[PDB]
Amino acid sequence: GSSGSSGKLRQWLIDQIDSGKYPGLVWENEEKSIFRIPWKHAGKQDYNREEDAALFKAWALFKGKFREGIDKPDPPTWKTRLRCALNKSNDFEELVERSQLDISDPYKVYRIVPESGPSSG
Repeated sequence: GSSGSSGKLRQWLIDQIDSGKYPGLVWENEEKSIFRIPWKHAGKQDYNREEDAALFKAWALFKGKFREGIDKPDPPTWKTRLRCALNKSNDFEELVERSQLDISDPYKVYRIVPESGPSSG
């Protein structure tokens, strides 16, 4: 809020969804507990990367320090970094059950598991 003293994904990410700045990223519910992330794969080079890494870029720049313009950017690092954290986060649940990657617009659903929440069930 005031200053990014302690960086983190749990909140950071949530902030991105609530803000609704990036497309696809929307809260399936009002409680802002469950959301959906757009999972696509172009591969092309001429295609626009900025957008593809619109959210990923922020993640890194936020957590670490990426030199924009001087240091050569690498989507792999960003995607891998986040993609990995998403799963690494034990406070996150896999809603793949509802996830739809076989439709017009593919996306992966996830549930933010709290601390005082029932691990099992």
